[PDB]
Amino acid sequence: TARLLSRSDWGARLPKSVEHFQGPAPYVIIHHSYMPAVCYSTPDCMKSMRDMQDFHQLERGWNDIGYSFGIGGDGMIYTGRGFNVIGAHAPKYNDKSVGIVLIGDWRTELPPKQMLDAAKNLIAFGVFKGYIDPAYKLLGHRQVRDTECPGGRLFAEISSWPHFTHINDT
Ligand SMILES: [Zn+2]
Repeated sequence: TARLLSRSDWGARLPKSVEHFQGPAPYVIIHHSYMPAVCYSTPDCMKSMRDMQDFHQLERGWNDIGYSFGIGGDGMIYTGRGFNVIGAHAPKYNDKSVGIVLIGDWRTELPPKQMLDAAKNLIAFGVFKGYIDPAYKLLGHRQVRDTECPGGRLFAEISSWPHFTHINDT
């Protein structure tokens, strides 16, 4: 069911500037948006992507939306900065990671199946296409920075995914 929607598909503004990194991403880092909240229709999820891009570009002065990709409750994938582009989601990992945001607050609630499947499919495409290292490490934001992101319940879910990696003795 999951489609990869382009920047133009969701009416993205141009990035002010694009910095690349080379070679397949050794890290995949999972986030939740927190705000905006879950979006269930493509129209709402495209607006959610423009809201995050506008917050990051216009209020924070960033080059672009900080995430590599967004996932909606429509079960669609939204291109953010995309593969091999330096992110603004996970300081120290921005130049060697795919930053994937599941739109919504997943502290307590588990994302619906179509969002989890969409995230797993995006990762599989990336490995398939050589954008994600075949030995990639899957992390939650909270493993590399003091944060609740990507929410306790979503963190418990990705802990069950293949390539989920412990990077510290905790
Ligand atoms: Zn995060």
